[PDB]
Amino acid sequence: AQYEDGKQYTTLEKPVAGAPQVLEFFSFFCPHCYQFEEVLHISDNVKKKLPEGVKMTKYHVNFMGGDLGKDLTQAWAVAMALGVEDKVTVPLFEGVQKTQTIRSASDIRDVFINAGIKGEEYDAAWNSFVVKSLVAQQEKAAADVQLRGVPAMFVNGKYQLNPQGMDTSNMDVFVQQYADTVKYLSEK
Repeated sequence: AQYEDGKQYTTLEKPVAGAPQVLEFFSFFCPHCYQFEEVLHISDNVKKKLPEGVKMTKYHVNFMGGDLGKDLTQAWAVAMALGVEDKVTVPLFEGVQKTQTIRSASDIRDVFINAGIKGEEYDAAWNSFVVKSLVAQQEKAAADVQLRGVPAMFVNGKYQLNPQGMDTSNMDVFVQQYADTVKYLSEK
């Protein structure tokens, strides 16, 4: 066929019931994730081609960057609870990977403050049980597909994107191929 198991995607041996439609995993320590966000705008180009009535979910993972990696998973829960994902994503990536000015939870917090989230609102969120279970959701979703690598995208808890098998001579062509693949899997 034109789309084949094991080529633009792989199938989960052990499917995950009730999973979000389009589920994406990343880490602010993950270099391809930086590319995916900053250079390729993957999430965004996927959305533009997805049917709608379709929700997109994006979660942070713990297995990179040790103690800071976890701080970052909790910060992303904060960002989700407050709905400020689109104001912190870029400065978090660049603070971890470009400028290397993020070294502690306090530095993560500074990014939110500079993006205009209020100190008190951030600290309340950070410490809230609504952020605790949000952290729990992220870990559970990662657990459910036994995740050892990012970036990763899963469709309907059944199919996992396989970017290794898409041409990378042209970045635009890669993105379209990637997004079209998600759409195809979405309709499967």
